[PDB]
Amino acid sequence: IVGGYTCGANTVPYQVSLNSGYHFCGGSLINSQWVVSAAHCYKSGIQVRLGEDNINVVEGNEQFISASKSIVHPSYNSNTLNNDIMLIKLKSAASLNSRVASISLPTSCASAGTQCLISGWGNTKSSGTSYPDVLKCLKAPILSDSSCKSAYPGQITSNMFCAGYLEGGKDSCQGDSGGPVVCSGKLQGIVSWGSGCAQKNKPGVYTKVCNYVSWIKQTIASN
Ligand SMILES: COc1cc(C)c(S(=O)(=O)N[C@@H](CC(=O)O)C(=O)N[C@H](Cc2ccc(C(=N)N)cc2)C(=O)N2CCCCC2)c(C)c1C
Ligand SMILES: [Ca+2]
Repeated sequence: IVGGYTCGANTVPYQVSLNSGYHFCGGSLINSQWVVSAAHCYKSGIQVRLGEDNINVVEGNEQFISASKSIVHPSYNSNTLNNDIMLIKLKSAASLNSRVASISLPTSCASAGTQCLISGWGNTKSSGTSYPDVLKCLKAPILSDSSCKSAYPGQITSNMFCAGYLEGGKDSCQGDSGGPVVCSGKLQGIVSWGSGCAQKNKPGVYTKVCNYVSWIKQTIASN
């Protein structure tokens, strides 16, 4: 997260860290046994880490649970990043408490102008590299489809939305992939892609979760 602030230990209870020997992506806990992330975060041998703040220190509120199954959206296109969403099932159910809680799926799509909370352990520099060990947060509004399409000519599909600042300086970044974008207490987006990080006129592009609620519900119900 570039231009954000330190969330604070366990203030974002639904945030998960996907670990394969190291943190490679973020994700959101939607229920005791399912995690939603970006399809571009797909990898084998994923261990889901919950209750994390400092990912390099055991602080006492963590739950490390291996994934039993990963399901990448049936129409995921790795070249256009369209349908960049994936579901991960845990081998065992997480113990839900105040520090490890699930985020609700939306019943409707958030409109432009809505303020959202984005979080992750990704790079904090727009030029250069510096990964934080503790969770970073960023408040950012959803941009209109027009400004989004104008910033990214011919790349925005109906399954994507822009959020951030056209001025640049604040944005999600490498390592935040798969992370949550919460608006009105619901999971509305998934950190997907962008032209670099925090670049002027190049806001973050997020997977529009409200379009996948049916697929998510159906999948969970049969797996
Ligand atoms: C389809 O292939 C693509 C697509 C894009 C748009 C890019 S990019 O412009 O460099 N943008 C990168 C930026 C970067 O890697 O630093 C990106 O979107 N990366 C995301 C991570 C990310 C997400 C959001 C933001 C942001 N809000 N600005 C920045 C970075 C990523 O890891 N993947 C996996 C690899 C494929 C691209 C997406 C690249 C290199 C490839 C190969
Ligand atoms: Ca830790």
